Amino acid sequence: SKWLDGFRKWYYNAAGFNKLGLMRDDTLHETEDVKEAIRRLPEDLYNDRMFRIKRALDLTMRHQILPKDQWTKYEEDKFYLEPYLKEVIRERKEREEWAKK
Amino acid sequence: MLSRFLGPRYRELARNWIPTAGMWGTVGAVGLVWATDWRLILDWVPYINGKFK
Amino acid sequence: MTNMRKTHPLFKIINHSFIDLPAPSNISSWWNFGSLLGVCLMVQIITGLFLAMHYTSDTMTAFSSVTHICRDVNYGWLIRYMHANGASMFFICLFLHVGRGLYYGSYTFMETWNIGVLLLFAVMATAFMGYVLPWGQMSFWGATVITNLLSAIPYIGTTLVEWIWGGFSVDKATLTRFFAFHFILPFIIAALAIVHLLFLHETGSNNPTGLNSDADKIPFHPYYTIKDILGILIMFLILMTLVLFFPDMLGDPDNYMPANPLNTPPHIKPEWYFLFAYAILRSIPNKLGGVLALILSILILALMPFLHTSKQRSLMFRPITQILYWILVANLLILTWIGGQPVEHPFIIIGQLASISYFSIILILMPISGIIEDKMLKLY
Amino acid sequence: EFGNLARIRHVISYSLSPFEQRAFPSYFSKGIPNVLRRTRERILRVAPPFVVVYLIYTWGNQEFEQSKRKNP
Amino acid sequence: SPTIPSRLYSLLFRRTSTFALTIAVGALFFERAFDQGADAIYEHINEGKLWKHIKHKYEN
Amino acid sequence: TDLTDYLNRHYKAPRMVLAAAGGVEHQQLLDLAQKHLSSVSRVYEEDAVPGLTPCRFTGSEIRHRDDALPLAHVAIAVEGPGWANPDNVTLQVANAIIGHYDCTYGGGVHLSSPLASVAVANKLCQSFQTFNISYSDTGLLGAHFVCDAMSIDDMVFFLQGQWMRLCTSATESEVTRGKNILRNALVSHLDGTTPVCEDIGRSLLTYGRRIPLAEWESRIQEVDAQMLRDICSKYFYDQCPAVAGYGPIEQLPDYNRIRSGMFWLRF
Ligand SMILES: CCCCCCCCCCCCCCCCCC(=O)OC[C@H](COP(=O)(O)OCCN)OC(=O)CCCCCCCCCCCCCCCCC
Ligand code: HEM
Ligand code: HEM
Repeated sequence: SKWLDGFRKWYYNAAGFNKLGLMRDDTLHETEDVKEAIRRLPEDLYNDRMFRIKRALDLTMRHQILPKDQWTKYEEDKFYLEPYLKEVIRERKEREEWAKK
Repeated sequence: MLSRFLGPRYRELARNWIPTAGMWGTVGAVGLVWATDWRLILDWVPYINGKFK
Repeated sequence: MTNMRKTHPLFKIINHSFIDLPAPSNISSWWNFGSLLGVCLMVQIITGLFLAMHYTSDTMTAFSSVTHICRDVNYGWLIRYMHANGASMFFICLFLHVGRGLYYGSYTFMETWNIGVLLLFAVMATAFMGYVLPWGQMSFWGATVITNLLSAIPYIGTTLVEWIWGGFSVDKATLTRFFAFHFILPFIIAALAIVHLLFLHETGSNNPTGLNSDADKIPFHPYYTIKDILGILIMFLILMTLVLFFPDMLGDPDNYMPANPLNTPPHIKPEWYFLFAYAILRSIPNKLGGVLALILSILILALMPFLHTSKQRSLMFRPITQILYWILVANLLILTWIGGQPVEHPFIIIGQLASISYFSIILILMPISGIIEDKMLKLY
Repeated sequence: EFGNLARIRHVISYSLSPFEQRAFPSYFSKGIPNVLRRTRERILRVAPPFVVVYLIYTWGNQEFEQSKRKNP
Repeated sequence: SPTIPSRLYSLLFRRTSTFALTIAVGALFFERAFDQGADAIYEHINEGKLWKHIKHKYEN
Repeated sequence: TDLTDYLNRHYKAPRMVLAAAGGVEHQQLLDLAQKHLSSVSRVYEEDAVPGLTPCRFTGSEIRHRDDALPLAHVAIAVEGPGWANPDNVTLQVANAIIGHYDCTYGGGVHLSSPLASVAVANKLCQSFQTFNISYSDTGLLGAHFVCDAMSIDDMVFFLQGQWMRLCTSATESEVTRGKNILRNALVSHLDGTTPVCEDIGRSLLTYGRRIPLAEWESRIQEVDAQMLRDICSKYFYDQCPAVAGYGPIEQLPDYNRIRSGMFWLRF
């Protein structure tokens, strides 16, 4: 119910990347599937991701965080890499099941 | 130094580099005297010679 | 004209490695530690060279040669206690370096990780034989204990141990070959560390966030050069206050007696960087099983790349696995404390629970926690 | 391999000379709150394992000194 | 009339060779003065315990 | 209203020069200027003094990373002495030693400037050019080069070396060559009524007088190698520069390497 959503929001605040201005989809460790998902991104989302990662590195260098108004909220955390990543995993699974037969 | 350094530009370059080379030789001399702790130079100083070093 | 730094065939390697190497801007002080290890390594070699200039590997004249180094050689006490305390500080930097690699997900560099595990085995063997070398009571009896548990191996253990010994017990053949092996092993460690740095530089280094650091990268010079000089000077501070103020807080008093095969000490233990391994060994009531558990403890440290079941590399944004990690670190501290204790109540049950929790946290609970946060962040 | 590590568009960085700026600009006044901020972020993940194993160490030492007593 | 770091830089620190020369000169002055001060402090901690404090009742 | 305020504050007779060049007699020009430009409202209406405070030079760097641009432009400059400093003339000779280069130059390897020769030998830069922009008591003295990304750091190194060469090893041959280049450029620039009129207006606004060309010849003539390396060590050696970059400027280094390039450990 709503308790699980509130507890997920508490864990999202406890994770800490939102205090660096990051999103969830920026925190993915880039494997080959994630690399192809980034390669399929539009240029504006790619530039936004590069600036967000650069700002997070600049903040982690100084051991500081953004002010609390500039934290990434749980509501507008748009999941932008999920459809590209889903099609990449689907195509890789298609190649896998072809090669297994 | 066969023939191509026999020129006035190279002599004035060497004359420009005399004080830097002399200062670096002075640096090497003072560093050698301090590091090997030579008695024959450090006996004619006002302050270091109190330790005999 | 040309650029002599980038075009000289020898200076190109130093330029690519320590001058114009692209490095992450946001790496913390833990990234100093491995460089400190290399510095500590050569420090050991330098001190060891001078300790090789007055030591005689012979059971009649080993302890007397060590006392001659301590008393008659000019500042020989300083170089000897620098060698011993720098071995201890080398293991301090080793555990902090490996803990950095475990926490920040640096074990995804698989070839670098396995090469490092090989370096870890080599430095542990080097320190064990070096501790045997001064031929005190604890040196002789620790060598006896380690070779007996090596002799616990079925059907090849006895032959292997009498071939390692060069005889039917620990004698001067063992002492001389341990001197030769303890001499030669750090150069193998140095070449292996060159391979370690080669694999890292062809794969790049990692930031504490675990993200792609190619957006913000800086040259190694002059940032991390001066940062490593500061780390080297702090490491020298701790090493010098250990060698000049408390020379024997980590040492063993029973090592200051001459070696006697007739007299056994009331308590036999190795040094503090072997104590958690000894406590893991002492818990299992099977000597073959105990040696199996020791080797597989270091091998599941090597096997840690294959247990990564999370989409996030570092533990910066993974607090449950952070909690499990600090339980693991505290469990390692507990095993270190138990390893210096005798087999009395209540140390057996505490050591058994500690080893069980150590293997369970490394093998079972960490991928389970990774899957739990993967579900909990709607990742899958 | 500078110049081909990544591709970044529309990012402007401003930096000062080290000789035009202070080495320790408001050192304690903005160093102490950041230290307690990092402390507040990390002690609830770091400290209770060490508290628990200090308790185990004290209990084990107490049981070892009690187990060597005379009675009974 | 500038500050003493200004003329110190303009006469001592502007050229690298005289920079190293003053590093060496200050190094030998510093080693002499620092050994003097350190033996003075270590002497001041330990009255009546060192050998140089008691080598008159026995030297003769 | 703000434009009217700007006109009332800035369009005044003590900040205005009427310059003429060519077939103009001074008497007819003076009569027409007295007939037409007699009333300019030179009174300070607001009774507030407009001054010119000195500007603070800042050693800093700005970098605009944008990797889609085909070429990178980098400008590195230090603080200039000003309009009224005579040492500017010496600095002009220094720029004439460094010179400039473009990819469409017909010379090739045998250019006199070592930077242009090494740039065409190693195929480093698309172009470079030196500049000495001057303002009241201040200015920008430096270089600007456009090149591809893969050459940038190398070009910077060579440029810095040239600057340090002028601080340390300026010989009389390139000093004479720079003097001749400055003579030819500074005389042949004033060819036509428009650059002569521009020189008259800018000279009366900046120096307070029109400097005669023989005075420029006498000021160029006194420049030898010793005072040229003295002025170069004054203005280039161990200074904190300002760097501006635009384009694929990833291999353009940090400020610390460029700051370390302004001095030689061997000197
Ligand atoms: C509340 C503050 C009161 C005091 C005010 C003063 C300020 C203090 C700091 C305030 C911090 C405010 C919150 C910001 C920090 C981030 C959140 C946080 O740390 O929360 C506390 C944490 C909650 O857990 P979290 O990791 O967030 O998520 C888990 C999923 N529910 O909780 C924890 O991590 C708790 C961990 C408990 C671990 C207990 C372990 C027990 C067993 C140990 C065995 C070890 C030894 C085994 C040996 C075996 C052999 C003998
Ligand atoms: C090739 C380089 C090395 C040489 C030549 C060398 C040589 C020696 C010698 C001669 C001794 C006996 C002297 C004595 O302890 O009284 C010794 C002891 C020792 N060495 Fe090394 N060593 C080297 C490298 C290392 C390294 C890399 C380590 C591990 C960090 C190490 C750890 C030890 C230890 C723990 C001891 C025992 C110190 C003690 O008496 O308590 N050595 N070494
Ligand atoms: C024997 C002494 C060792 C030396 C001299 C050594 C040397 C180094 C050096 C110089 C670095 C690069 C600097 C850094 O990032 O820390 C490094 C990184 C690394 N080492 Fe080691 N190392 C040693 C032991 C080990 C061991 C035992 C492991 C395996 C657990 C290991 C695994 C790694 C990894 C994974 C990295 C990359 C971490 C990163 O850059 O993010 N090293 N080491």
